[PDB]
Amino acid sequence: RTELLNVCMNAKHHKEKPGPEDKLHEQCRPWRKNACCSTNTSQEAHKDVSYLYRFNWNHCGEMAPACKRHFIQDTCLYECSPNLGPWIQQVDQSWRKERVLNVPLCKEDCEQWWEDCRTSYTCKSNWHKGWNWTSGFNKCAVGAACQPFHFYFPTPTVLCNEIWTHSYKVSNYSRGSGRCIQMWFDPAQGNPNEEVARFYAAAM
Ligand SMILES: *[C@@H]1O[C@H](CO)[C@@H](O)[C@H](O)[C@H]1NC(C)=O
Ligand SMILES: *[C@@H]1O[C@H](CO)[C@@H](O)[C@H](O)[C@H]1NC(C)=O
Ligand SMILES: *[C@@H]1O[C@H](CO)[C@@H](O)[C@H](O)[C@H]1NC(C)=O
Ligand SMILES: [Ca+2]
Repeated sequence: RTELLNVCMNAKHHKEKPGPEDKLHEQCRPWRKNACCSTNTSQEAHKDVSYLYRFNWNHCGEMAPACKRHFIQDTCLYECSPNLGPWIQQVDQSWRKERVLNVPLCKEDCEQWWEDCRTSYTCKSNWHKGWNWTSGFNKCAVGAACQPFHFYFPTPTVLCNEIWTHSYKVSNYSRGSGRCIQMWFDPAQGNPNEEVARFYAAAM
């Protein structure tokens, strides 16, 4: 555990520095200029490990567009943020890229994600493991009943903390405090997570 600021973990589980965003992640607009989902300077083998065109958000029927928007933000933060270094667990190489633990997600990001997913459906509370991937995309395992989102995630805390097995630990702090990570931002007005990484690098 060395470099914590402006750093990435790639799909081969080596640390790397960020760079200009790649074409696959074009919709991840906040990270266009400085991203861990970056172009490569060498002829590294091309294999997309992104969830953007891989994960089946509609495993229990149509996910409401408002819910999907949060999942896009979530995916973009995980795949592109160069400000998660303080939470990277380097011994764990079992995720598609970095394993992060207890990232202090801003209160608003979590509560509104939970609200906006009220009318969507899912079949499990931990989305990292346990899917049936034989069709190429993930489907619910046999016996895993589709239910309203709040059946499996009864509070915002349960959603944000459990969905990716403690990747997030929702904060009591809110946006603008410099003490929590937000899932999206306007880049022309500045990346607020840079300050947040600095704060926790000094504490962790
Ligand atoms: C660049 O290399 C990385 C690391 O292997 C890989 O994940 C990515 O798919 C490559 N980029 C392209 C252009 O596919
Ligand atoms: C996975 O899905 C396929 C059908 O696409 C099915 O044959 C198989 O039994 C499923 N396995 C589980 C564990 O649900
Ligand atoms: C959250 O809890 C921490 C630790 O107890 C405390 O320092 C801080 O004042 C709290 N922040 C808010 C916004 O409640
Ligand atoms: Ca960021």
